[PDB]
Amino acid sequence: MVEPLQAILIRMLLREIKNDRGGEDPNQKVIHGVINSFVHVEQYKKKFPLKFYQEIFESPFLTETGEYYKQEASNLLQESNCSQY
Repeated sequence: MVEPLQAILIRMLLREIKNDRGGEDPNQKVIHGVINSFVHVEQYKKKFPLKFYQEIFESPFLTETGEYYKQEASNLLQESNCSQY
């Protein structure tokens, strides 16, 4: 259910979080239930219970939030001085 849908779940999870960064408000409860499922799957793993959560979601998330704020950092500097930046 997750691994065959990995290429479509985090493809649009990063879309709705990026939609949240744009200003609009997505469904909070649905989002948090999906993300918490990624760590609750491995609740029986004695070692590395967050390994699935990091490798499937967090690492694509940090990469996505990396090229978004770098896009945002270059967006703010054009029309804002350091006083308001």
